Amino acid sequence: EVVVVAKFDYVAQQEQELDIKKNERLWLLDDSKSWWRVRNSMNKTGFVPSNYVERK
Repeated sequence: EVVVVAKFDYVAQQEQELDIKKNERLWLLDDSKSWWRVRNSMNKTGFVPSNYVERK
């Protein structure tokens, strides 16, 4: 499993996106396009932009 941390807040605009807060711990499901699929601490999933998260 790969953990990434949110660099910035992101507000979901589409049902398949995920709301994230800066410094939130996330798990990376798919990094093969510019929408990255992530999972949060409560096992909700969705897409966030690649530039919003990084491996610490």
